[PDB]
Amino acid sequence: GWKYFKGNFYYFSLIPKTWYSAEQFCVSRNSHLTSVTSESEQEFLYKTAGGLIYWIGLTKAGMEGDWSWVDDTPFNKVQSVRFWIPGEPNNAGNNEHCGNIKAPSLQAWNDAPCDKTFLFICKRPYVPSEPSAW
Ligand SMILES: [Ca+2]
Repeated sequence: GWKYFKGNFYYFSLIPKTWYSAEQFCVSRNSHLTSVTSESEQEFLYKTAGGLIYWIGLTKAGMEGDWSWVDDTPFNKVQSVRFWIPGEPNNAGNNEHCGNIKAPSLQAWNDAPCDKTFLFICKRPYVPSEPSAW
């Protein structure tokens, strides 16, 4: 049930999990909760989400609480300001350290507490089966 888009496969879960349990599910399937690194990818993801809330690989790292991608893609702060819902991230009750796709729109992301359970989206690069490149 993996959907293909620009060199990556994506898994849209049918069962809700916490942020970390979802990530462990993704890792068990040789993947990670999805990063988002372009306008077209965000569009593909929110359009496919169809108005439902999915955890993505948005989470906090460093002492600052800078946002990051659990798949280790460097987070581009400047290029990602267009992807949050206006007023987000707002850190409601000082306890929101994970991120989901919420609004069916380009401005779509929200921070929520990591312990809430939602559907989730895993992402994995297409890697062709090919011999030793050494
Ligand atoms: Ca929020």
